[PDB]
Order: sequence, then structure tokens, then C-alpha cells
Amino acid sequence: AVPKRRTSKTRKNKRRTHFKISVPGMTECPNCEYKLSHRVCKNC
Amino acid sequence: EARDILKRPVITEKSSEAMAEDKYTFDVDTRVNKTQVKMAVEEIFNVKVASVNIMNYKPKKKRMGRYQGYTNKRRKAIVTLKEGSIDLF
Amino acid sequence: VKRTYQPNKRKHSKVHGFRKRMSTKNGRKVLARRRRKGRKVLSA
Amino acid sequence: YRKLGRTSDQRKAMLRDLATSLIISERIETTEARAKEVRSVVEKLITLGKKGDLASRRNAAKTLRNVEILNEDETTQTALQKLFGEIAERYTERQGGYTRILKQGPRRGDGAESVIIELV
RNA sequence: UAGAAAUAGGUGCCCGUACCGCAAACCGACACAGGUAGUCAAGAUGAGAAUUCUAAGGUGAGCGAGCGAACUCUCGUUAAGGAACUCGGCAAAAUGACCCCGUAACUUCGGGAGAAGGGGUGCUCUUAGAGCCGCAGUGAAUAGGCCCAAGCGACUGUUUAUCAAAAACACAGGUCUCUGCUAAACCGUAAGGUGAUGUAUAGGGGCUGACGCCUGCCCGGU
RNA sequence: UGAGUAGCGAAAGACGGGUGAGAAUCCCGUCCACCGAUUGACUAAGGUUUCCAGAGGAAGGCUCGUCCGCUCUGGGUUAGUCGGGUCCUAAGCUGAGGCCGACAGGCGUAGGCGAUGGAUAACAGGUUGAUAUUCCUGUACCACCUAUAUCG
RNA sequence: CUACCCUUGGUCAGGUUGAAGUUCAGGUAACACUGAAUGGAGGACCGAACCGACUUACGUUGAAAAGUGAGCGGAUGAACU
RNA sequence: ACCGAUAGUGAACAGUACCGUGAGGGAAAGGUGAAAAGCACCCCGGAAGGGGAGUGAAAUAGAACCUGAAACCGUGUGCU
Ligand SMILES: [K+]
Ligand SMILES: [K+]
Ligand SMILES: [K+]
Ligand SMILES: [Mg+2]
Ligand SMILES: [Mg+2]
Ligand SMILES: [Mg+2]
Ligand SMILES: [Mg+2]
Ligand SMILES: [Mg+2]
Ligand SMILES: [Mg+2]
Ligand SMILES: [Mg+2]
Ligand SMILES: [Mg+2]
Ligand SMILES: [Mg+2]
Ligand SMILES: [Mg+2]
Ligand SMILES: [Mg+2]
Ligand SMILES: [Mg+2]
Ligand SMILES: [Mg+2]
Ligand SMILES: [Mg+2]
Ligand SMILES: [Mg+2]
Ligand SMILES: [Mg+2]
Ligand SMILES: [Mg+2]
Ligand SMILES: [Mg+2]
Ligand SMILES: [Mg+2]
Ligand SMILES: [Mg+2]
Ligand SMILES: [Mg+2]
Ligand SMILES: [Mg+2]
Ligand SMILES: [Mg+2]
Ligand SMILES: [Mg+2]
Ligand SMILES: [Mg+2]
Ligand SMILES: [Mg+2]
Ligand SMILES: [Mg+2]
Ligand SMILES: [Mg+2]
Ligand SMILES: [Mg+2]
Ligand SMILES: [Mg+2]
Ligand SMILES: [Mg+2]
Ligand SMILES: [Mg+2]
Ligand SMILES: [Mg+2]
Ligand SMILES: [Mg+2]
Ligand SMILES: [Mg+2]
Ligand SMILES: [Mg+2]
Ligand SMILES: [Mg+2]
Ligand SMILES: [Mg+2]
Ligand SMILES: [Mg+2]
Ligand SMILES: [Mg+2]
Ligand SMILES: [Mg+2]
Ligand SMILES: [Mg+2]
Ligand SMILES: [Mg+2]
Ligand SMILES: [Mg+2]
Ligand SMILES: [Mg+2]
Ligand SMILES: [Mg+2]
Ligand SMILES: [Mg+2]
Ligand SMILES: [Mg+2]
Ligand SMILES: [Mg+2]
Ligand SMILES: [Mg+2]
Ligand SMILES: [Mg+2]
Ligand SMILES: [Mg+2]
Ligand SMILES: [Mg+2]
Ligand SMILES: [Mg+2]
Ligand SMILES: [Mg+2]
Ligand SMILES: [Mg+2]
Ligand SMILES: [Mg+2]
Ligand SMILES: [Zn+2]
Repeated sequence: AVPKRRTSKTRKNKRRTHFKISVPGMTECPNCEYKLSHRVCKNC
Repeated sequence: EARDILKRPVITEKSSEAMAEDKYTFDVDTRVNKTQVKMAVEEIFNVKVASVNIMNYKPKKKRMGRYQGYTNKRRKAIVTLKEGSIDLF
Repeated sequence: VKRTYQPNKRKHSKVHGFRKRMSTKNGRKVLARRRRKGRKVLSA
Repeated sequence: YRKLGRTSDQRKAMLRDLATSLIISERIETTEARAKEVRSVVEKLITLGKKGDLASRRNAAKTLRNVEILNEDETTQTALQKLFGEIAERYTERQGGYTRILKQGPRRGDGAESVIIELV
């Protein structure tokens, strides 16, 4: 129910290895800057 | 003492709307009754008073930085004139 | 559920007010203690 | 079919509201899942309107809301009348596919995927 | 009893008055599923302020979007069986409204009793019949499960606010005892009080605990 | 640290339009839905400015926020008749003298204070952003004063 | 807050049962006594409000330092406020 | 041959704020610069906040303002 020992800096960052976001899937707008793929401009 | 009874006229949108109906609003001394206010108005402005309505205002919570406090308590009299008129301006 | 403090202006003044404190020697002792300590509020 | 995070009665009512709003405004912005669900409702309604008979009109009245539409100049009509009038005539020669969905991207408040669904 | 008009005009003070108020403003440390006295009381249904849907009027609840895994919680259904479960039928299921029949032992003759157990109910028409429809007619919601037997306590009531509601307390009834009134008993140093503006068919204290039938022997010891 | 983890406090929302640097969350509209012996309306206690308008968005709001019971500035409560005092008493409190007590004090007579009760003259309509049986209009009533002709 | 008490106020949808009395018709020497009607008693019955807190489920760094849901006891009284 | 901001008064700026029905309990919080000379003006931004330009001996003295340790949180990488 509770941590028996505190988590070291090393273990914490090891666990955060995969905690990240990825670059959006984006494409240049041929006529109308960049946009999400399969989305309309909605602002151009 | 009539000039001690009346402190100052009250000039607001509501008091101007009352002035349109010959009603004049004053801040008065907090220890006076409406008969004293009527007599003071009659003595100072040489008018006839139809009636006086009076009300008390509690101190208002107020601050300036860490210094919180209260405004002074007020007594407000609305004086309805029978005849005459009062030129405050 | 009903709690212990049910405020009542009259009750509060009659039990803890200035005149009730002045009414007994021990109440006057309370007032003297509070004046000695320098309290802003001596009673209700 | 999708549940849309609602009970059956709530989901049915929301789908009726969305379908009527689409019929009235012809173009609405909603979430992706709601639009994917309502495309079927709206297109089956348009099918009934193309059928045109009295029984089809009453079956359509089971689904449509009772809303009024002020037209060009102070002339009113119901959403059912528009569905069996202008909308049905617009799609006489089109065999299905009366709507399209255009994705807009996430919105600020909850990251939900905003889309436009419009009549074709 | 001693004792010693109308009309017209005018005058009439102080305090409260905002706003919340069955709550986001009060009491709960919170914009807290709790607590907070009174008043007003629509329609359909109904005995009703029950039930369900509505009126007046108010409100959509200060995180959302998806998905529709395990598991947890709340809810619905279930073949055949029907308490085999379990400490225990715990929980659930069943009963349930109205109208009409019918109803045991026992009993303090009140009761038990809504005992139990049965029947009916929709819609249309004619003046109780004749019809019509469904699986189903108090077609939803709400509305006693019942019976046999034993222990305890007579009974309504009271109790460990917050693990015990009971066989515990109380009780009406019984008995013993004290008390002749400045009563005894009780509070208080006293004054002064309660008892009681009562007076032995009254008041205090102990024990027992409706009612029925009863309540034996021992006074050496305390 | 646990960890971007638990939670974000009973519920029905959808769309259009607007505003804005920014909108699921603010405003407006339509539809839908919930309470309705009450989630409606009005009194009391309690709170004490939270009320209204304009401006704002650091902090507070369990998210957001252009919004707010939050911040800034300016305003708002009107009574002869409503409730209370200038009337009455209950419980209780107090108490001239008085009785009692090491002190301090306790008790108590006349008397007084004290509503939760008794008495007691105003109603309908209109009006504001914010007050209304209080302001305005209409029509009244009560107490006292004066002027023109038994009280106890 | 809570316990008891004092003074002064307030509240209890509906349904059921049917005590004593009274009247009439008998019955009697008189009185008992019988039947119907009426009557409306009760710490009476069923059941909302209201007051409780028996069981169970949930909750147990709670929505809540004692609650919520579903049933449950009382509900003209030693009632509740 | 007393303290020097956890010390010294509880209190250097308070019997206040806050807590409690009440008696009562009771904090935290000192330092720009010599002098306000407290950053004209330009740029991004709704603002907040910044980068310049100025003031100053110093602005990593810019008001959360002397010095600014450690825990803790980041960015780069020599070896692994
Ligand atoms: K007012
Ligand atoms: K003996
Ligand atoms: K003896
Ligand atoms: Mg006034
Ligand atoms: Mg789905
Ligand atoms: Mg449904
Ligand atoms: Mg008001
Ligand atoms: Mg509020
Ligand atoms: Mg909320
Ligand atoms: Mg609340
Ligand atoms: Mg509450
Ligand atoms: Mg009724
Ligand atoms: Mg109801
Ligand atoms: Mg089965
Ligand atoms: Mg079967
Ligand atoms: Mg069977
Ligand atoms: Mg078995
Ligand atoms: Mg077994
Ligand atoms: Mg059970
Ligand atoms: Mg029924
Ligand atoms: Mg039938
Ligand atoms: Mg018993
Ligand atoms: Mg009982
Ligand atoms: Mg207990
Ligand atoms: Mg135990
Ligand atoms: Mg218990
Ligand atoms: Mg006596
Ligand atoms: Mg006994
Ligand atoms: Mg016994
Ligand atoms: Mg014996
Ligand atoms: Mg002897
Ligand atoms: Mg952590
Ligand atoms: Mg995650
Ligand atoms: Mg974990
Ligand atoms: Mg997880
Ligand atoms: Mg979660
Ligand atoms: Mg919430
Ligand atoms: Mg409803
Ligand atoms: Mg406001
Ligand atoms: Mg925020
Ligand atoms: Mg404000
Ligand atoms: Mg005395
Ligand atoms: Mg003496
Ligand atoms: Mg009163
Ligand atoms: Mg108002
Ligand atoms: Mg009532
Ligand atoms: Mg009873
Ligand atoms: Mg209550
Ligand atoms: Mg109890
Ligand atoms: Mg319950
Ligand atoms: Mg019972
Ligand atoms: Mg009952
Ligand atoms: Mg230092
Ligand atoms: Mg110090
Ligand atoms: Mg600078
Ligand atoms: Mg700069
Ligand atoms: Mg610069
Ligand atoms: Mg600088
Ligand atoms: Mg430096
Ligand atoms: Mg420094
Ligand atoms: Zn583009």
C-alpha cells in the first residue's frame, strides 16, 4: 500500500524513459503554414 | 445649530432623479431626528418642507493595502419641498 | 448533522457581554486581565 | 454502434437533436464520434424524404424535432417540411452519401477532435 | 364611587428595512450529498399532502473527450432444480390497492383478524344483460408475505449522541418502611427554599413489577 | 518521493449565432431534459454589503473563463399605521430598606427588567439598475394641537 | 451541543375500528337483561409529513470526524417541535 | 568580555492575524542604492514577462531588490 523505500533519482528517470509526447503528424499546406494530416485548414 | 445638522448635499444619479421631483438629499449628523432636519432646511434655505424621509447607513468595509477598515456610518435625509427651491450649484 | 455552535445575538450578549462581565467580581477580573494583556476586544 | 458516453434514451435524444440541427443549418461542428454516428441517422432521414409518401413522412416525424425555420423573408416552415421539400429534391439523383465529415483538429477545452459534418 | 359637537387647519419621534435565507452568503475548516422554526398548497389519478406525469415557477448541478478489457459498485434478465447456500433464507424474490365472500386454536370476551383461504376488475352498447380485444385488464408507479411451536418481557414507552435497542430501564399494580406539619426527605455554612400554597385516601425512601393462582420453614447471627 | 499517480463532491444536454488574444465552460436563441407538498413563492433566526452598475482577470473558482457570491471604481436600504421602543405582564433575572454569611458575598420585600403571549390607526395600483403596505397616485384611518358653537 | 426542568407558542395527508353513554323496540311487579340505531372513546390499528435508527449494501487519505440507498419502529401521544 | 532577526521581548515590521461559545491560546513577517538617479525611447506580447537603449561604481543592486550555502529541479557532454 505504501512505498517501502523512497525512489531514487535514477529509478525515477528510468521509469520516465517512455513518458513523452511525439511530434504531431503534420504536412505542409500546398496552397493555404503546416497542418495536421487528414484535417482541413479550418483557419486559412 | 442648523448648519451643524446639515453636512453636505448628496449628488448622485438617484438623488438627481429625486431632485427632478423636488426632493433634496443631504448627509446629516448621525444624532439628529427628521424634525431637526426639517427645521434646519427651513432655516437655511428659506423654503417650506412638505416631509422628510430619513435612513441610516452602516459603516462600509474598506481597505488600503494590508489596512482594512470601515467608512464612517452615515445618516441620509431626503427632504421634499412644499414651496421654494434650493440652488445647490 | 447539528453542530455545537448555534449563534444567537441576544444569548451571546447576555452571557459574554460587557454588562454581564461587570455584573460579577470574577467578570471584572476577566476584564482586568484582558486590559492588562492589552486585548483590542474586552468582551462581546 | 457507439454509445457516446450516454444512456440509451440520452443518446437517442442527442442524435435526434443533432440530425435536426444538421437539417436546419446544413453544416454543423461537433465531435468526431457524434458525427460518425449521426451521418447514418441523417441519411436514413433523407432516404425517407426521397421516398416521399405519407407513411415515410410519419416515420420521419418519429425522429425529427419540432423546430420552425424562418426562410428568406418572414416565411416559416418546419424541419420536416424542409426535409421533404428542398432537401429531398436536392438529392433526387444521388444514391446515398448525402453527408461528409471534415476533421478540424483538437479543441482547447478537452482536446476533443472537432469536425464539420455538412450536407453534400 | 370618593374626588375635581361637527367642521376647518395643523403636528406625528427613535430603531430595522439592501442581499442570502431549507442555502454557493446561516451552523458544518470547503462554492461540503448533512442540520436549519413558520407560512402559501394548482391539474390529471387517487382515500390521500401516497403514486406517476404536469402547472405556476425554477433548474441542467464549475472538468471534459473517447473506449465499451479484467476487477469493484448500482441495476435488469436467466434453462432445469428450488435453501441443496449459509452460523442464520443474510440479500433478493414473493405479498401488496379497491370491492365482495369467508375466516381456527386460544381468550383477560376487547381480541386473535387484514387470521387463513377464495372471487372480481379492460373497452363498447343496451337498460343486470349483450358483446369486443390482448399473453396479460388495480395491464405503469405506489400499497401486508403467511402459518405452526418454544424462551424472555405483560402491554404503549425508555436506553449506551458515535460498534450493544435487548431478556436491560420505566410502567400501571403489590408490599414494607418513614412522616402529626417549622412533617419526614432533600439543597444550602446560614438566611432562604423544594416537599406544598399539599396535611396520613398526603408526602419521602426500599424492594417487587399487568393479570390469574399463590408466596412455605428459620428471629441463633446482623 | 510516492506521480503526472488518486481525486476533481449525487444529475442531460445539443446545435446556431455573438463576443474575444484565447470559448465544451461567458451572452443570446431554438430544441431537449430534471423538480414541482417543491430544485417554486414568502416570513424568522443567523450572516453582515455578499445587493446594483461599469471596468478587470494576477490570486480565489477542484478544468476553462471573455464569467463570478473574486478584484477596482461609483452607487443602493426612505414608514404616524409593517416588526420593536415612547404600552402590558409570564418563566426567569434583579432588588431601596431588610435577613444571613471569615472576606469575597448569598438570599429576599415593595419595586423594576423581561416575549416565545395580551393590546395596538392603511389599503389598492404604478414605478427603479438596485427600495417599497416606506417613494408616487387614489382613497382612508389613529393620536395630539388650535380655531369657528361635565371629567373622575 | 447534550440531559432534566420552567414560561409561552406551533404541528400531526388520508384510511380503519367502533368503548361508555342516549333513543327506540322488547322484557319485567320493579330491576336486570336482549336487538337495532346512533354515539365517537383509545399511551387503539394501517399509513404520508414529522420523529426515530432494526437489517443490509455502499462509504472507511469519506460527499460526511457517524453519512447515503433500500427496506424498518412511532406517527392524538409518557408525541414532535 | 549581554542578543544581533530560528537570537534578543510573544512582538525590531503584535497581544495583531488566526483559533475558541467563553475564560483563554497566539504566530509569521528586518536589509535596492551614496543618492530614486526606481529603467525616457524602440521591439515581441491582450497582459504578464522579456531583448535592447538608458541611470548607476555595480541592474545576476530592477523592488519576490546586500551576501545567496545545502537539499531539490534542469540544459550541454569527456569517459562509461
Ligand atoms: K426594504
Ligand atoms: K434469624
Ligand atoms: K435479631
Ligand atoms: Mg426608517
Ligand atoms: Mg462509444
Ligand atoms: Mg426512460
Ligand atoms: Mg427586501
Ligand atoms: Mg448565494
Ligand atoms: Mg458545485
Ligand atoms: Mg449545501
Ligand atoms: Mg443541509
Ligand atoms: Mg389535501
Ligand atoms: Mg410525491
Ligand atoms: Mg433460473
Ligand atoms: Mg424456469
Ligand atoms: Mg417449488
Ligand atoms: Mg442446509
Ligand atoms: Mg453446506
Ligand atoms: Mg431479509
Ligand atoms: Mg396496487
Ligand atoms: Mg378480465
Ligand atoms: Mg417490553
Ligand atoms: Mg415497543
Ligand atoms: Mg451505539
Ligand atoms: Mg465491541
Ligand atoms: Mg444499534
Ligand atoms: Mg414553601
Ligand atoms: Mg424487577
Ligand atoms: Mg419477575
Ligand atoms: Mg418468603
Ligand atoms: Mg432475638
Ligand atoms: Mg511525486
Ligand atoms: Mg498517465
Ligand atoms: Mg502506482
Ligand atoms: Mg491507475
Ligand atoms: Mg481517473
Ligand atoms: Mg461536480
Ligand atoms: Mg418529471
Ligand atoms: Mg452581483
Ligand atoms: Mg483556474
Ligand atoms: Mg464585488
Ligand atoms: Mg435578589
Ligand atoms: Mg452579616
Ligand atoms: Mg412577540
Ligand atoms: Mg430587490
Ligand atoms: Mg400545513
Ligand atoms: Mg397508537
Ligand atoms: Mg426538522
Ligand atoms: Mg435515541
Ligand atoms: Mg432511510
Ligand atoms: Mg405495528
Ligand atoms: Mg403507523
Ligand atoms: Mg539573516
Ligand atoms: Mg523574534
Ligand atoms: Mg529592465
Ligand atoms: Mg525589457
Ligand atoms: Mg530592456
Ligand atoms: Mg535594467
Ligand atoms: Mg552578483
Ligand atoms: Mg540577493
Ligand atoms: Zn492551410
